[PDB]
Amino acid sequence: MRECISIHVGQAGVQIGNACWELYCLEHGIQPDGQMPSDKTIGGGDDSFNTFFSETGAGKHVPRAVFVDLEPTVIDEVRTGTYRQLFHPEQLITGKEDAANNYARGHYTIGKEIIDLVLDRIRKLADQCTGLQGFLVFHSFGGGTGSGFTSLLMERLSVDYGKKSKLEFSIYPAPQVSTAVVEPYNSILTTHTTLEHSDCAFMVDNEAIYDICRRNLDIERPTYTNLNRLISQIVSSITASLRFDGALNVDLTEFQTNLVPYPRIHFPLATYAPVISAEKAYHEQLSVAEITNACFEPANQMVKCDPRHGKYMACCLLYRGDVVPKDVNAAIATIKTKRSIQFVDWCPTGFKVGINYQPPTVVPGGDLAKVQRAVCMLSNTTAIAEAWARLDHKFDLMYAKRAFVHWYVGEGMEEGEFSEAREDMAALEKDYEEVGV
Amino acid sequence: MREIVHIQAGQCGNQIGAKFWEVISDEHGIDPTGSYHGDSDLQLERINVYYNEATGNKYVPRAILVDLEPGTMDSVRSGPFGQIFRPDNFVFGQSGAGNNWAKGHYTEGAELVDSVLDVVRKESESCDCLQGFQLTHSLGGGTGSGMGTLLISKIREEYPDRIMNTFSVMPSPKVSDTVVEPYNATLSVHQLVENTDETYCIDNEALYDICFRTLKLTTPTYGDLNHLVSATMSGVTTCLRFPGQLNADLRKLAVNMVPFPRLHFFMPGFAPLTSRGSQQYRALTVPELTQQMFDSKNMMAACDPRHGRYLTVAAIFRGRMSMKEVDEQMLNVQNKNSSYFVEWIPNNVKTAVCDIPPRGLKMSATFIGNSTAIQELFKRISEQFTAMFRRKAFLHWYTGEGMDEMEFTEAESNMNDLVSEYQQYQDA
Amino acid sequence: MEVIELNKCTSGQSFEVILKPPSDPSLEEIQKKLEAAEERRKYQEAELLKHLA
Amino acid sequence: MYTFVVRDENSSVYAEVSRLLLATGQWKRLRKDNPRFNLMLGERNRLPFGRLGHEPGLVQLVNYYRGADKLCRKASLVKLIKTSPELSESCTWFPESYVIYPTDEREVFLAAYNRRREGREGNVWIALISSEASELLDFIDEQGQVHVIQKYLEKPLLLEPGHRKFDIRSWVLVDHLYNIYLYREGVLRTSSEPYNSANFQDKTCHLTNHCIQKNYGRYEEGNEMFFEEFNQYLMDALNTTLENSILLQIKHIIRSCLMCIEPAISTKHLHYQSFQLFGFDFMVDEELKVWLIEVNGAPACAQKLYAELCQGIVDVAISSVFPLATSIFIKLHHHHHH
Ligand SMILES: CC[C@H](C)[C@H](NC(=O)[C@H]1CCCCN1C)C(=O)N(CCCCC(C)C)[C@H](C[C@@H](O)c1nc(C(=O)N[C@@H](Cc2ccc(F)cc2)C[C@H](C)C(=O)O)cs1)C(C)C
Ligand SMILES: Nc1nc2c(ncn2[C@@H]2O[C@H](COP(=O)(O)OP(=O)(O)OP(=O)(O)O)[C@@H](O)[C@H]2O)c(=O)[nH]1
Ligand SMILES: Nc1ncnc2c1ncn2[C@@H]1O[C@H](COP(=O)(O)OP(=O)(O)CP(=O)(O)O)[C@@H](O)[C@H]1O
Ligand SMILES: Nc1nc2c(ncn2[C@@H]2O[C@H](COP(=O)(O)OP(=O)(O)O)[C@@H](O)[C@H]2O)c(=O)[nH]1
Ligand SMILES: [Ca+2]
Ligand SMILES: [Mg+2]
Ligand SMILES: [Mg+2]
Repeated sequence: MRECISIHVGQAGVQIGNACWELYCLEHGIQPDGQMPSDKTIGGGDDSFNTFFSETGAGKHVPRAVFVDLEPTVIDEVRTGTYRQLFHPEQLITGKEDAANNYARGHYTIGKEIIDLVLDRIRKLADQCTGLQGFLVFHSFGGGTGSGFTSLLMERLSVDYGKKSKLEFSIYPAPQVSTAVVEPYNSILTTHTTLEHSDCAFMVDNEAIYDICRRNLDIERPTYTNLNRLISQIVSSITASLRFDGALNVDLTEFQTNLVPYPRIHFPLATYAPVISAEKAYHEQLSVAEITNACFEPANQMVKCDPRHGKYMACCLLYRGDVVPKDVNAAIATIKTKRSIQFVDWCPTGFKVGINYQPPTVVPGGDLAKVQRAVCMLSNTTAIAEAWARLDHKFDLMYAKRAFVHWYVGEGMEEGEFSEAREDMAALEKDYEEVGV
Repeated sequence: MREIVHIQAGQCGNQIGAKFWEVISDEHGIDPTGSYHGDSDLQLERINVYYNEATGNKYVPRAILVDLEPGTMDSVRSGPFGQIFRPDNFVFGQSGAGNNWAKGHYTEGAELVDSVLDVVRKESESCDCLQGFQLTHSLGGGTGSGMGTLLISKIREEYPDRIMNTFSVMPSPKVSDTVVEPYNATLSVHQLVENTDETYCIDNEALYDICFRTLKLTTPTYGDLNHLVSATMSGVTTCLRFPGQLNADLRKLAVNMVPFPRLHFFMPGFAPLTSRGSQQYRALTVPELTQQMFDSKNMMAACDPRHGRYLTVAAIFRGRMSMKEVDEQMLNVQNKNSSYFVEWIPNNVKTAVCDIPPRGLKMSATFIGNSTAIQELFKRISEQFTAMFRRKAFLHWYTGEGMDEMEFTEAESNMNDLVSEYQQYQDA
Repeated sequence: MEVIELNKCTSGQSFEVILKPPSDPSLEEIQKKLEAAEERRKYQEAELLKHLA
Repeated sequence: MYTFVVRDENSSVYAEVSRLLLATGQWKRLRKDNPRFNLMLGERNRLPFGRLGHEPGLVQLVNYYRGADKLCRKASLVKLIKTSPELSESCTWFPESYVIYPTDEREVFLAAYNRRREGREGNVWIALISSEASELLDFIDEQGQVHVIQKYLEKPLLLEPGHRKFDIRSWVLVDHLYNIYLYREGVLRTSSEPYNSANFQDKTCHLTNHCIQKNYGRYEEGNEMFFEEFNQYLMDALNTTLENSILLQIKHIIRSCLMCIEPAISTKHLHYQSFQLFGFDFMVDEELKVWLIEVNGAPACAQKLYAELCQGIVDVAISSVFPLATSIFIKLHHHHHH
C-alpha cells in the first residue's frame, strides 16, 4: 500500500474536494463520524482504501487531504458542515484576503506569505505515510488562488518531493459560470508555470459539465452543487483503481506510463456515460455496447472537442458495475468499424481495460440516477488542443491591447511573463499539431 | 468581515449619503436606533461590510459625516435615521467653502482635514480586514469637490493598498446656476483620475432629464434627484452586501471593470425608474428589466451608449426570478447588439442575481457600464471649462486662495487626455 | 482481436486488448523570483508616496 | 436578426451569398473577429474549427466540413479511394492512380506499368503527359511538391463539329443533416482545338480548363456547353440522354464518395454545424463511361448560374438552420436492401 495526498486549492478545488470525499465516504462505507464498521483492523492497516484514508486508535478514518484557500468563507463551510469531524483542523488552512482573480496576487503577493505554512501542513501528512507515491491537486485555472498559488505550490512540491508523482484535476474556465474576465490570462499563466511539474492533468471544462447537466439531467440553470457532484463521479471513476483491489492504474506512476508517452502532452480527455436524471420515471438500462459507444460522443466528454480530427496515443476504459470482458471486446470490435479512431504510428492501437463490479454510488437525493453499469474513458488525444486554441485566442485579443495587464504588473509581475507564458503555449499547440497530422 | 469605511462630504455628499444609509438600513432590517428587526438571516451575513456592532446588539454605520458648514449635518442629525450615526463621526467647521474648490482643497478644508482623518484612522484600526473607502460628494461645489478630493489624497497616503471608491455627482446647468462649477468639476476630475480605483458618474443632467421627461415631474426637487441616486447606490452595492459570487468585494469589482487604470469611470443604470410614492403595482418581467437597464433613458450619466463601445459591464438583478431567463435575456442583449461590446475583451458582461428585492418592488435591475461614451460627459465639462478659462474668467476667486493658472492648465490637460484615451479604445 | 494481461480478483478484473500493432527550479531560484517581485512591488509603492509627498 | 462573418474575400460564390443574405433584411454582417455570429463564411486555409460552437445562445453554422480536405486533395483522394473498403481497390470509376513523393507507391507503380509494356496496350499517364515512365519520375523529382501519376484516358468522348475534348463540372451541396444535393445545372468545360492522339507536347487540346484555353470560343460561348444543349447533342448524335448515359454514373460517384467520409466529417452530434459546396470534375470516355478526375472543396460557379446556385445555398443550407419570416437540387439518396 502506497499513500496519496490530495490537495485542494481555491474555491473550486475545495468545493470539488467536498463532493469527492462525500462520495468516497459513501463508496467505502465510512460515516461522517469517520467510523467504518466494515473495517476490522482497528487503529491502522494497509488496505487499498488506506491509500486515501489514515486511521486513529479510536477507529476514525481521516482523509489524506489538505484544503487551502486565501479566504475563510468556503473552508469555514467545510469546518461547520456535515463532514466537520472527518478532518483535523490542521488540514484546513485559510488566509484572510483572497487573490482578487489575479494570478500575480495569488502567486507572488499572498503566495509568498503563506507557502511555507502549507508545506509544513503537507509535511505533517507525508510524515505519517509509510510510502508516499505523491499528490492529487484540485484547482481552477481562473481564480487567483487556484491559478497563482497552485503553480507556486507545484514548484515547491517538485523541490521537496522530486521523486513523487503529481496529478492535477483542473477546472477550465467557462463564461456561463465564470466570475472574472481575466480567467484566460490566469489560465495561461498557471499552465505555463505548472507544465514541467505535473505528470498527468485532467481538464474539466465547466462548459461541458454545464451542458451535460442541462441536456441529460434536465436542470434549467446548473449550480456548482450540480456540477461538482457530476465532477466527483468522474474523479471517483479515475481514482477507484487506487482505492480498490485491481491491477490497472494501481499507482500514480501507471497513469503516466499508460496515458502519457510525451511528458509535455499530459492532458488526457475524460468521457463519461451514462448520465441519467434521477427524476426520469422509466429508463431502459443501457448495454455495455451502448455506454462504450457513448464514450466517442463529444456531448459526453469533459472538454468539448472532436477526436475524429486528431490522433490517439493512449486509451483506458474504466468500467463500474455489471460488465464482463466478453461484452467489452465485442463492443470495441463493433465500435472500431463504425468510427474514426486513428492512433499515432508509434503506439499500438488498443485499449487498457479495468472493471470494478460495484456499480457507481450516488449521493442520496442527488440528480443522478442509480445505474447497473457505467464507464469513464480516459483517452490521450490531440483533439484536446482545441481547448488551448480557444484559450490562447482570448488571451491574444486582450493582450494585444494590454487590457487588465496593469493589475498583474501592480503586484510585482513583469509584462514579459505574459509573453513567455504565451509562447510556451504556442509551442504546446505546435507539439500537438506535430503529433496529430 | 471585509469592512468598507464610508465618508460623505459637503451638502450633496451628505444628502445622498444620508439617503443611502436609510435605504440599506431598511434592506438589512436595521431601524433608526440600530436594532435588528428583520425576518431573514441573509440580511446579517455580510452586515459588517457597512456596520460596526456595539454592545446591546446595536449596529452603527461605518460612516463619517464631513462638511465645512453645519447646516446639512444638523438636517441629517435631526432627520429620521440621524440618531443611528456615531456622534463623534460628525466632523464640521463653521466657515463654509463658498462653492470654491480652492477653499475646500487648500485653505478652509486644510484646517479641518486632520480631524476627519483621526476619525477615519479610528474606524480603520477597528477593522479585521478593511477593503477600503467609499466617498459620496458632488464635483460642482466647494467642500465635497475640493475637500473631498483632498481627503482622497490623504487617505491614499495612509492606506496605499486599499480600494478608493466614489459616487461623484457631476454638475449640470439644468440644476445649478453657479458659474464656476465647471472649474470645480475639472479640478476634481483631475484628482479622481489619479487617486480613485472606481468612480460612479452620477450626472445631474441625466437625473434632471429622467425626472422631467420620463417621470413627468415638471418641477423636480433635489429629493426627486436623490431618490434615483439612492436606488442606484442600493443597486450597485448589492454584490458587496449580500452573498456572494460575482463582484463580492471592491477589488474584485475593480479587476472586472477596469481594463486600464485611468478608465475607471462608470455609467450606472436602473430599471424600473420610479418617483416617490407613485406606486409600481405591476412587477417587470425579466425581458423588460433587461431592455430598460440598457436603455439610454435609464442611464444616470447623460451619455448616448450607442455613441461608444462597452469595455466592461456588470448587470445585477434583484428579486425572485428565473436564473435561466436572466441568462437568456443577457445573452440576447449582447448577441443582438454585439458591435457595442469590444471584441478584444471576450465575455465582458457579468451577471449577478440577489434574491431580496429593494423596498416597494418585486423586480429590479442595476446596470454598471464602463463605456467609452462617458467621454461625452467629460467633453461637456471641458467645453464649459474652456469657454471661461480662455479669458481667465472668475479665476481671481481661485488665485486669491493661492492657486496658480498652471494648476488649471494641468487639470484641463489631464481631462482632455482622458477623453482622447477613451476615443483611442473606441476605435480599436 | 488479442486479449492479454488478464488479472481477476473478487472486486473486478482488468486486461489489455490490441487491435493493431505500431509501425526544475531550485529553492533559491524560487525565492529570488518571489523577492524580486516584492522589490518591484515596493518600488512602485514608494514612488507613489514620493509623488503624494 | 441573424448575424454572419465573411473570412474569404476571394470567394466569388460566398461574396454573392453575403450579398443575397444582406438583401433579405434579416441578416447583419459583423467584422471577421467578432465571435458572436450565427454563420461563418470561412477562410480557405487553417479555418479555426476548434473555436466554433462555444458561444452560448448562438446556434453556429460553418460553410466547410472539417476533414473534407481528404476528398479535395489529389494525393488524399487516391489514398482515400485505395484504403476504404467501400471504394477500393477495384473502383471502376477512378483512373488507376499512384501517390509519388520527390527525392510512397513508386515500386508498386512501376510493377503495373511494366505489364502494360509487355501487354502491348496504351501506356500514357498524367501528372505533365507522357507514355515513358522515365519522363514522369524525373519530372516530379525535379519539380518540388508531392504529385500523382494517374492513368490518362486515351479514348475520350469527342464533341462534333470539331473532334474536341471536354470535362463535366457538377456542383454539390451537403447540408448540416448530410443531405447530398446535386444542382440540376452542370457544365461542360470544352477544348476548342481538335484532340490529337500522337501530339502530347501541345497541351491545349489535351487539358480542358477555362484558363488554359487562351482560337477560343468558336463553337460555344466562353467554351462552356450547358446541359440542355449537351442533352440535345446526345439525343441527335448518339440516340441517348444525358440522364441515362452520364448522369446516373455521376450520381453514383458523388453519393459513394460522400457516404464514405460521412462518419469522419458529419456534424450530426456536434456543438457547431457544417455545410459545404463541392465541385466534382468528371471525364466521359468514348463508351459513355464516366470517370472521376477530382473534387474541388472551394469551387467557383459559371457566370450564367451564380444567381440561382447561391440562392439555392441560402434556401437549403442556411435558411434550413436559420428560418426567415420548385427545387434546383436533386436530392441523392439510395437505400438498396441486401
Ligand atoms: C426658484 C429656483 C428653483 C428652486 C430652482 N431653479 C433653478 O435653479 C433654475 C432657474 C433658472 C435657470 C435654471 N435653473 C436650474 C430649482 O428648482 N432647483 C435648484 C436650485 C436650488 C438652489 C437654491 C435656489 C436653493 C431644483 C431643486 C429645488 O427645487 C430644491 N429641492 C429641495 C429639496 O429637495 N428639499 C428636500 C430636502 C432637501 C434639502 C436640501 C437638499 F440639498 C436636498 C434635499 C425636501 C423636499 C420636500 C423633497 O424631498 O422633495 C430643496 S430646494 C433643482 C432640481 C433644479
Ligand atoms: N466546477 C466548479 N467551478 C468553480 C467552483 N467554484 C469556482 N469555480 C470556477 O473557478 C473559476 C473561479 O475560481 P475560484 O476557485 O472561485 O477562485 P479562487 O481560486 O478561490 O481564487 P480567488 O477567489 O481569486 O482567491 C471560475 O471559472 C469558476 O466558474 C466550483 O465549486 N465548481
Ligand atoms: N486522367 C485524366 N484523363 C484525361 N484528362 C485528364 C486526366 N486528369 C486530368 N485531365 C485533364 O486536366 C484538366 C484539369 O485536371 P485537374 O482538375 O486534375 O487539374 P486542376 O485541379 O489544377 C483544375 P481545377 O482544380 O480548376 O478543376 C481536366 O479538364 C482534364 O481534361
Ligand atoms: N443630486 C443632487 N445634487 C446636489 C444636491 N445638493 C447640491 N447638489 C449639486 O451639487 C453642486 C453644489 O455642490 P454642494 O454639495 O452643494 O457644495 P458643497 O456643500 O461645497 O459640497 C451643484 O451642482 C448642485 O446642483 C443634492 O441633494 N442632490
Ligand atoms: Ca484498518
Ligand atoms: Mg476565492
Ligand atoms: Mg453648500
